[PDB]
Amino acid sequence: MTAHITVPY
Amino acid sequence: FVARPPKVQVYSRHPAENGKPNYLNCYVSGFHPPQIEIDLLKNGEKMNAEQSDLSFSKDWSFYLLVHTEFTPNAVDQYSCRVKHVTLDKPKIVKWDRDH
Amino acid sequence: GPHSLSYFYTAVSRPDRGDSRFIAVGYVDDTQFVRFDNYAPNPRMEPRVPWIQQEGQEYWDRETRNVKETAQTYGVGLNTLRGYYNQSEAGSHTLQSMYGCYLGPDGLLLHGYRQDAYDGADYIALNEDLRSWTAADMAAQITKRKWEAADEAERRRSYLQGLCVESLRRYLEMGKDTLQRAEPPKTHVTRHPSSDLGVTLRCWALGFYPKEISLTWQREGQDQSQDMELVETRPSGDGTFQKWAALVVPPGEEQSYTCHVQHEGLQEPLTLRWD
Repeated sequence: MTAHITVPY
Repeated sequence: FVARPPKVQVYSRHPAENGKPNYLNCYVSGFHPPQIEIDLLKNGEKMNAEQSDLSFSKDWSFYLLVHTEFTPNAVDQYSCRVKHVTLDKPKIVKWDRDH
Repeated sequence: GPHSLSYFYTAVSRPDRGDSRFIAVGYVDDTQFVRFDNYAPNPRMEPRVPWIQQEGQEYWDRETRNVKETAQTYGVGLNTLRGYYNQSEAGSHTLQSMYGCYLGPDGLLLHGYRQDAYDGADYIALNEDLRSWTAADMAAQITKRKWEAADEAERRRSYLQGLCVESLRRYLEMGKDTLQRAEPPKTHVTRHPSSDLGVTLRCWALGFYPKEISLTWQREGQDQSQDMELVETRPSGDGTFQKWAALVVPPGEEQSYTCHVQHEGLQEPLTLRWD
């Protein structure tokens, strides 16, 4: 399962 | 930024024998940026092809596999034609069932 | 040996020529099993092997939406990078990410990884401790300060130790058929009369899984990678892989050369001669 994106660049 | 020309490999899924169905593959690899155009050609004329999903190697360069069902014979000539920002004209690589 | 779950993201800004493109692909070892692409006619998370379809609707719902959120965040990050490097809003740019986890023998994390590249060059990477970051330049250092403040390394570590290896464990049973069996190469040697001062010997390896393989040529015991052509391993199109290694030998000395093949699907190092 893909990872949740938790931060912006 | 970077720009890389594709390495092109033209080959069959299985060893070619005349009269038996098979898959013609053009594998483009080691290129960057991702935009690229690939055509499979029979006797210089374009065919209808599928392609894998865009992925990349450990060095960040992209690779794709275009392929189509085909039945080889002695005289029909096949090739892959590739267009990329690094290519001033589209590059053609001809199929050699021995490579 | 070790099994891996991995995801590869590519985001491509098409500046005032649309919206940002996003494609994600998922692999379990060297077998692709899912894909998403937001330039596709109808973006959805789709199966790419038979086994992964024995999953429920909840899976495709969750995964579709999650990658759809990720795509928007990457459209954001492309313009953020645009600003860091002070680049124009007209030229296209690329943001790549790869992350994943390898399973130990105990069924837990052997090592996890997460790395990004901007325009094909290293940007930022999570170190092997899953606690510190290596930034390639001073823009990646801005990103690193952000991720230090958000304790992002702990989020990635939680994913890599929990959901990644759990997902990999389940996938390794849904696809037991083909994931946990190795396919050895089908090997043969090909001869090409090039001239009367050289013939070409080509050693083939076909239909093998997984991807890693070793192909070398020897003459009477000593290696000849110094004069040997070695194509990059390539997909067969059916989930297996091909490779060959060729060299130029004097006419009549064919038997004097041996091709050596090493692959985890073989019980011992293979040796080959042209017959």
